[PDB]
Amino acid sequence: PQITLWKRPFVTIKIGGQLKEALLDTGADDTIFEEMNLPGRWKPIMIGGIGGFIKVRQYDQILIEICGHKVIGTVLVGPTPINVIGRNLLTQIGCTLNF
Amino acid sequence: PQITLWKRPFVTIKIGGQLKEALLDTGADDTIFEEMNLPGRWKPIMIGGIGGFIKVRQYDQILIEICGHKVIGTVLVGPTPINVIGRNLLTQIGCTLNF
Ligand SMILES: CC(C)CN(C[C@@H](O)[C@H](Cc1ccccc1)NC(=O)O[C@H]1CO[C@H]2OCC[C@H]21)S(=O)(=O)c1ccc(N)cc1
Repeated sequence: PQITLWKRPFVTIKIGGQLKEALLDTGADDTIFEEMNLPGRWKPIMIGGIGGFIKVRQYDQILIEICGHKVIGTVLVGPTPINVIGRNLLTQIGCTLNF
Repeated sequence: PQITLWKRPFVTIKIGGQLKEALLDTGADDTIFEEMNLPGRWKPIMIGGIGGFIKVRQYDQILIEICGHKVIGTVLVGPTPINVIGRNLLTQIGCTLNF
């Protein structure tokens, strides 16, 4: 699909058997989700943003179904105010900016 | 142009007679720039992101030439780690996400 930007570009996603909405974020290097139940081991990391830094749990090789598109990549879980799909996964669905 | 997301989508922009690079950020509602010399009045406000909030100077009806496209809108100036072009201006150049 082609998505305009008059509203926040939210999409429906399936991850860890759970349904969630996430923001298509070209400004996000990596994908991050609010606190959620994901299986397996994880590594502590910290990411940086406009307001400073947050500590998040890094999960690798996580399956996401983005608007009916399956992708596998790194998914961070932590205190983000909003779920964000980062470029690490946007590339896998062939997402592009156009103007 | 069509922009893939294997690299940070930076574009060159001219604002207040100054040359700068800014990140096409679909996850950014509004445009914000690092500290810079901008003319006119401004209103103090605070915006929020990952890791928290920052206090920024809000300027309205500011002219930006984004990759050869002229636009006029609100531009925030403050301690962002990166210059970001927000949806408030992306819409005016007709920018869209595609996959
Ligand atoms: C610091 C920038 C590179 C912005 N980033 C993505 C961006 O889309 C965030 C994503 C975002 C969105 C909502 C809340 C927090 C973060 N938006 C943002 O901070 O912009 C602010 C200016 O416009 C306002 O609109 C809301 C946020 C404000 S980021 O959140 O910090 C980020 C950084 C690293 C990763 N791996 C993932 C995300």
